Amino acid sequence: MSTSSRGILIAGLTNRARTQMAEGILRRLTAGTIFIKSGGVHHESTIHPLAVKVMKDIGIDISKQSVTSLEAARRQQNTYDVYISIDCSYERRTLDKSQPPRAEVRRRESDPVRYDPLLVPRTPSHWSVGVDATDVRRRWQIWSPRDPSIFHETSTRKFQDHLYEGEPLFMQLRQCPWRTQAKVSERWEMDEVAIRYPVERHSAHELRFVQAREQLLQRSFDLLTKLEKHYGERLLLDRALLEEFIS
Amino acid sequence: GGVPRIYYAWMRPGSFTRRRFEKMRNP
Amino acid sequence: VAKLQHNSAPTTLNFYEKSFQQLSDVQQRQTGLLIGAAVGDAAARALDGYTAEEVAAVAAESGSLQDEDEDPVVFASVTPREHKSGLLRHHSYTFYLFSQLLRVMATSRGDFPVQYVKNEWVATARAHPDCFVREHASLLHVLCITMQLPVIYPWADDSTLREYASGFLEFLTE
Amino acid sequence: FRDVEERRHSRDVVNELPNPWYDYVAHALPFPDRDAGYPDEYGDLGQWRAP
Amino acid sequence: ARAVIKRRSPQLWGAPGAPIIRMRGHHVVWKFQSYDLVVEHTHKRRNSDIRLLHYLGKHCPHPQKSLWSPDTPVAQDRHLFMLTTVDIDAFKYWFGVKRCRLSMKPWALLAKAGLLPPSLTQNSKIMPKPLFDKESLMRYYLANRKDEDVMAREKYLNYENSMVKTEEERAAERPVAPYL
Amino acid sequence: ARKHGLFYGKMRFAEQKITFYSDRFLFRDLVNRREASYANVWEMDDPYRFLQTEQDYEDYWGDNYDVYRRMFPEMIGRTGEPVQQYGQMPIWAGPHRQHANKSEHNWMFAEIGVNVGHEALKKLELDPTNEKRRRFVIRQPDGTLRSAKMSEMRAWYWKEEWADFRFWAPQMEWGIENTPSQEQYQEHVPDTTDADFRKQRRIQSRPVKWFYESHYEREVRWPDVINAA
Amino acid sequence: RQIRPYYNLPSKSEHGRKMTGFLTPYRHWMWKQNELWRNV
Amino acid sequence: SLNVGVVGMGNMGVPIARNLGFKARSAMYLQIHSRALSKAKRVCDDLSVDGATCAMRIHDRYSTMTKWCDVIVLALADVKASRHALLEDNESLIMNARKGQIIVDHTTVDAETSRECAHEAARRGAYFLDAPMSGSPRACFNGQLLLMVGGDAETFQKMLPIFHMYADNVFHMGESGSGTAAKMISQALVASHNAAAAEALSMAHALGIEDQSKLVQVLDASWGSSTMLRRNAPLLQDLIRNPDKTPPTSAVSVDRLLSDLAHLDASLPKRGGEDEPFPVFDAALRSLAAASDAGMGDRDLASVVHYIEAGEAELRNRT
Amino acid sequence: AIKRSLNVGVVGMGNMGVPIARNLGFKARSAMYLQIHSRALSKAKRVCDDLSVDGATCAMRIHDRYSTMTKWCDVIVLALADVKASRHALLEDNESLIMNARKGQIIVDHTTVDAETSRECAHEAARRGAYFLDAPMSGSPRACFNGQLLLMVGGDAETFQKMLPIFHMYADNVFHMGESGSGTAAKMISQALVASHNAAAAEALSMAHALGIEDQSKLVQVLDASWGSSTMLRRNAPLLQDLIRNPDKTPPTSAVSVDRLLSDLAHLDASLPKRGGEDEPFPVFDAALRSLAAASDAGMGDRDLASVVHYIEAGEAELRNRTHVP
Amino acid sequence: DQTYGPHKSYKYTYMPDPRKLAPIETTQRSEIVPQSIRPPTSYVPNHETFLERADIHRLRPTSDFKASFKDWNDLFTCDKRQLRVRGIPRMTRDAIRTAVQAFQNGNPPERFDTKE
Amino acid sequence: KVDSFHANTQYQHAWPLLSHDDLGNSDQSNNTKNIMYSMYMPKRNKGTAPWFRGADTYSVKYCEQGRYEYQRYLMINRFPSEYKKHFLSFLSNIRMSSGSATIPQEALHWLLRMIVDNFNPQHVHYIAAMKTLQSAGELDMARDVWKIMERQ
Ligand SMILES: [Mg+2]
Repeated sequence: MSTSSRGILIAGLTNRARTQMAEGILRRLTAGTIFIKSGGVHHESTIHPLAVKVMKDIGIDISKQSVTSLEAARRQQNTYDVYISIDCSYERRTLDKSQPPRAEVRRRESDPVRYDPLLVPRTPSHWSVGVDATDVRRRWQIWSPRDPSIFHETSTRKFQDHLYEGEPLFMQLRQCPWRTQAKVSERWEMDEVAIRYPVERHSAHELRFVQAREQLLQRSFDLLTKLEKHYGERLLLDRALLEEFIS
Repeated sequence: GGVPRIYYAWMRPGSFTRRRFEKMRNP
Repeated sequence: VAKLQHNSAPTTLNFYEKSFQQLSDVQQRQTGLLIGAAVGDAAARALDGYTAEEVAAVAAESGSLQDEDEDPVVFASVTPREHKSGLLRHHSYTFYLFSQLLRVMATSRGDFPVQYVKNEWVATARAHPDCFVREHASLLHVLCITMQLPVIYPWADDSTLREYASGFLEFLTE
Repeated sequence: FRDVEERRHSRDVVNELPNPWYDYVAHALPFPDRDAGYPDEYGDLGQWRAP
Repeated sequence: ARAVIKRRSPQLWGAPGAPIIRMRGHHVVWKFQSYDLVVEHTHKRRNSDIRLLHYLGKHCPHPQKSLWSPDTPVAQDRHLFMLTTVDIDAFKYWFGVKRCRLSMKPWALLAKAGLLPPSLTQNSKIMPKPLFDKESLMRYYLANRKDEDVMAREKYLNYENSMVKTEEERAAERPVAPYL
Repeated sequence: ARKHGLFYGKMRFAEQKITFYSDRFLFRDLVNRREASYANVWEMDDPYRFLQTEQDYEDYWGDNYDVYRRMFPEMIGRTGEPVQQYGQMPIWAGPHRQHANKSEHNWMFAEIGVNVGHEALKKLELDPTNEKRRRFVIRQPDGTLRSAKMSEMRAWYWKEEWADFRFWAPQMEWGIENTPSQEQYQEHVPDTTDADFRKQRRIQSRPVKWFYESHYEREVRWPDVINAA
Repeated sequence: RQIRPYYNLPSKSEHGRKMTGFLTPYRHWMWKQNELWRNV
Repeated sequence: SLNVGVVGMGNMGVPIARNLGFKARSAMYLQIHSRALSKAKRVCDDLSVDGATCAMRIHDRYSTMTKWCDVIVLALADVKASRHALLEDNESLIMNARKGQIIVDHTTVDAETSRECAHEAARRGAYFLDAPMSGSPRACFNGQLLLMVGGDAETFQKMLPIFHMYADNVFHMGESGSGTAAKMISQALVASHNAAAAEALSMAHALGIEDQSKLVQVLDASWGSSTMLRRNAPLLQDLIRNPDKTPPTSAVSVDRLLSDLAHLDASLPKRGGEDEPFPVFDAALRSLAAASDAGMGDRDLASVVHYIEAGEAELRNRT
Repeated sequence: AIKRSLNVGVVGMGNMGVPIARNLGFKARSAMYLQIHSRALSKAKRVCDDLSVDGATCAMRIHDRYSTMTKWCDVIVLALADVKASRHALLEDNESLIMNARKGQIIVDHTTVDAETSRECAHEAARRGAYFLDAPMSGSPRACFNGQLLLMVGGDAETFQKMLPIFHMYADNVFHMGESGSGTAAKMISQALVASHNAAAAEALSMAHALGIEDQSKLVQVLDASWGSSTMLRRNAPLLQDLIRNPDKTPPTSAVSVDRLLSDLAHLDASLPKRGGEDEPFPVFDAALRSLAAASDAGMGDRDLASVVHYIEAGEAELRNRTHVP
Repeated sequence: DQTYGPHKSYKYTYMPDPRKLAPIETTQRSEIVPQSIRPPTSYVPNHETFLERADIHRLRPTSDFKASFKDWNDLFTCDKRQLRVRGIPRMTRDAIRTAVQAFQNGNPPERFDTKE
Repeated sequence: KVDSFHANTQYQHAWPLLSHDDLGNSDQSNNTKNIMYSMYMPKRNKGTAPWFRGADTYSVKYCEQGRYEYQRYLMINRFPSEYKKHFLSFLSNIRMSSGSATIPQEALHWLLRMIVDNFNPQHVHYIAAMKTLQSAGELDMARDVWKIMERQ
């Protein structure tokens, strides 16, 4: 039967490795009955070859999928029901995107310096995420010097003063505070796996894809169990992946 | 007035611009 | 020559990659004695204390190279044994006194007496007594410390270098 | 809050570098140490008031 | 302390109050608005030719393009730039010796420069405020407290003076055998 | 770059200067500098010997030569200055305020004051071997405090829009007439007993780690082990 | 500015202000907590 | 405050009363009426055994509901029951309305019924809002319903905290009679987009496209995208590639759509002068009617892919 | 075996080819040599003039003949207006790009064509040794300026992997449909859905005006909350409300037209198979075709699709005369 | 064929500044600091209750704009520009934004109504 | 349609290599045929032209000089009542007790600012500085005061 789910959005920053593996897991468990759209912000990439091989070890072929941003779905943002943001932790996040991630803040329970759990609280889980790093959209603008209002020497449509006029095709990022309008909005904290660190073997870089695969198998099982209590239908139609996951 | 400030350097006899003007007004 | 912008290619692979072009031909050799000892000591850290047969067992147990992976001997993924104190899990005890001498050399802005560095060297030996008694007054440990001394003036002769290093060779053997 | 911060700052290897903005004052005298050329002590065109 | 109080700008403890480091603006549009980090009084002196104590610098709140990106490409070089000039020595003189006041926006601007810690109002809204109880604080204090003389020498180096001569320098400062 | 509806000119000289024929010493300086200079410089000469990789070759000669030559007027052995980063002061509030330094843009801060900001002393105030160097800092959007580049340091002064394509300083004469003597530098009579500013700056440079282990003439020795003894 | 919460002591007076500055001991305790967090 | 009275207990009537009992923390009074007093007693017991924070009353007649409650909310089954309860009864809610009362009708009714209800409520002095609900019963239990309120603007602004207790999307269409038309237009667009998606996937199978999983990903990023295209396509793939396979029974049926679409032709003006001033609407209606009488009325809306040509059958032979 | 940049040419400076050329000129930083073709050299000179004045990151080169465009380019990308222009530029001309294709060239056709044209193009390109991709684009020129276009590439998969860094400079959602001709069929199905949803939104706003709903944006929010939302409805509903409430108002001209959509649906009907020597019936699609034909027969086929509405019943008049014939 | 420009030995015929052709990278604040939303507590269960508790000033009629918000998340995701779009005056939208930012920092709107 | 009208009415093609001037000048070895045009421009400009002092260098003496070598010896005389006032003020600033508002190093500071402000420190100032630094246990600072007295 046709499900009551209007769609599933999987948001990311690059749509390269983690969101492509999450689209392949969720499409197998739902047996393709739910429309699942995996997207990102920076689409100028291909699917990582280790993401295809690791998913091939289960029996899922995500090689037919494509890297595609969410810009076609931002206009239809209120039409989808489920929104998933796969994004790295802000304590582990690095902007250079070429180094191994930092260490998180450790707290005491019951040599890294551990903190007190009352002096340093741990961002309580009953709060919801309003704006994530995957909630941006691209904004292309060009200030052309053949416009006589931009060519004039007293004009603020330039990012300098005395060098030239205008600016050729600069890109800025907006914010999309519309993930709270969705019926189910979750955020999945996973480390970046699509970028290889300084010197590291191929089996060690592939092992991070297997660790990111088992986290995506756990989070997709918890998501579809939540969605079965939201709609009221059966969405875990294929449990051949789950019998290897529970056992 | 109607003349610019570079007029005496532009129309100085023997210069490149004055010879170009004399060749333009009389081919 | 230039490739299309694809797969989020980085501009530079390191913070100081293009800063090495902004040195002279002697300053690349001055920093090469310093940074080159830092790279080699960090690369051979995981196989420290291994014998000649145990190093060959590391290269034999991993025979999978995709021609972009480097040697498994360099920056090995093996498990260390004492596995460490705090900062010494990436560099040896000989490098801890090397980096402290470099920190004094950078702040002294030139040549400096031995007494500027005597208090920082004995603090690590007080903190790491097991690594101190293994390496003190040995030829390998003393030579690695005073290796960075001709960076202060590389055009010096042997009479100037051995006289300046003689104060450092006394305290390392005392 | 001071002791935990000073312990993690002493254990940090990145923030042990010196900072010239934080470590010292470069100059505290009211006059600069070398001549920048100024003053001129003479008049020029269009200036009637001298001295 | 007036009969009819100036309703739009109230202050504390009369005029001229404590010196304060402020970021004053101009009476222009936002597109050409810049800020002056200045040292002034609590009440602004409008009856003087000296309307400020010291001028610490200028901050431009509009982001500029990085005109120096092909010089040496470092990490995050092609981002925009916020240009500010800061008088370091005058700030440290008016902060330590004269003990000025600070508004929150110059505090945030100087915390961006590495001169000060981040301000009290720069809240991480994901981390709540701490909760204190004296028993855990006493247990942590008795778990690891410093020595008395070590703490005294740390305070002496941080607050009193930091250039104390060693014995090897006292042996060099003393005169020699023609006078000794 | 030429605009449409106006005519341009050409500068006869880059600077309003005094001639070198007016004095014998300026004439000798010009002849000695032309001795130490090329007549024509090409891609293979000693001022272009720092281009050791072909990627640096294509970066210098391609699409940024107008920027790379406008960095420094005289041809030096490089194009700029190496970038080094600074340490962050400890924030006693801990991880409550560790987010506040990371921002959107780069925050560039420059120094001013009585000692700092003179156009006549520009190459001395940007000298990295000057202990009173004009302090620049740049906070990256990821919170990193780094120093400024050479063009970033020269952007805060007046514009210097000329270039020297001849003089190469390793070609200077040093054996016949240019002989700097140590006795000429000894005529200033720099003494440590008559002035103690150099020793005080050396004391300010060295670490103060010894002050806490003073009671722990007494000289500092290695720690004696009782387990091995 | 000193905060006047709704659960302070009300001054039932038609000749002045309707709320005093007399707190609750919970307000005293949380003000002490905020005082310590500013004291750091 | 104001007293609240909910009338009608059915498959969709009871979670509105449950959410009114949950969210009103002893601020708004709750009264319960239904078609039978035993059902009202049953739902009041069900509200009482699971935790009730406010007092609730049970009534068998509309007279005490009018004299006690200022806000009345009706969620009934059919249009005839709503016409009986609001107007045709002797103890009617609108014919015996109090001045200042607010009567909201959540039943999917005609436009003339809503016009007569709003006119007689304005004559009595009360305020009548028509807000037909769209959503699932479990979506009503979780608190997500779509409401299109028609009536007065200040009455809509007074009813926003009450509507936000059991519905997240509550929009104001404007004058009364326009709230009941929005559901007709929405389900007409649902039927038209379902027929368009079925014929698009039939043409996709005709053109020989074997990969439909990448085709819907293309079509969702195009200008011919719709939510019904995302909804029906994995079922329509199996219904086209296996034509002997019977369609599965779903919650929303062909008769459930046709019961609302049978209000629209009665709510529309005279069409017999041109005989078809709505081509694709009746083109979808004929396919739904051919799917209804063939035995597939209780099954899913994707069953019209086998009766695409039969909608041509009332076009070639009737002309 | 000379280490050099890729020679990339754009054939046709029209409604969509000019933002494709501008995106290739801006976003390719010294990685390609850009070539620009047009029938008139002044148009290519104007495009290169605007690209050089606004500031491009690559060098550009104008062309007037297809032979120089064939002998210079490693990659050729065609963005034309009509199927006749693309069939002339690819197959029918003497200097045409596919008939004179060199060994290893890649020719991508962004112009929406029929199935047999792309079939013969890919067949003759494979016979010449070159590669042909058909990738019909979906989007507005403003969406092409923002880099968000829908591409359905048919052809080789390795050629698709090679052409993805060029496709990502002007298009966002780039899908690989499979063999040659699949992207053309995807474009045909997408434009059939465009026509059907346009007619459905047309009759929806006609019902909204007939039943007394004044505002249209709240109806759009209600339909976005319900199952009755579509892209064409949200695109057309202000223009549909302005045309229905002002029944004498003339519609504005847009980038898409009635005649372009009718030509694409004619390509779809020519590519659709017949069963038993007769057409397969499709009621809502034929009704949208009748409305589009009635809108185009009134001479307003250059304008937007909202111009359908004033001829909706007129399309039924075209049925009734076809009823009146014996 | 011919290259654009009469020179044909230059890559750029108009010869702009090479800093004009340098790219501009960008990073949103949402990549730096996230934005979280606190759930409604028992003191403020709704958003109209939140606007009623923030109604303190006479010239800040906060409780008069209950219909200008959809729910709690719509109240806590709107910035000052979206409050300007919805038709709220300057002092009222400043009061609403400061009350929301104080509730996000841990300070609920518990202040005395200074109207009477 | 808005882009087709806005053509390039603003820029022009750049100067080629070995090009001439618009006035006819050129960069050759013989500059007798070329002329200057600074005398045709207006004499004073409100503001700064983009070519105004774009390449202007200063002397080598400015960057080869040492510190504090430009200061000439100026005899700043004043009234003897001002002498008494400044001497009493410096003696009071030197003799400040070391509490939590004054470190003992200020006893060395106010002597040094006495010499920077061109005052001659009397013997009572040296006595007060040495006694104040000896009472706080700063013996090296007292010897620094003695060395300051010897260097004067
Ligand atoms: Mg995708």
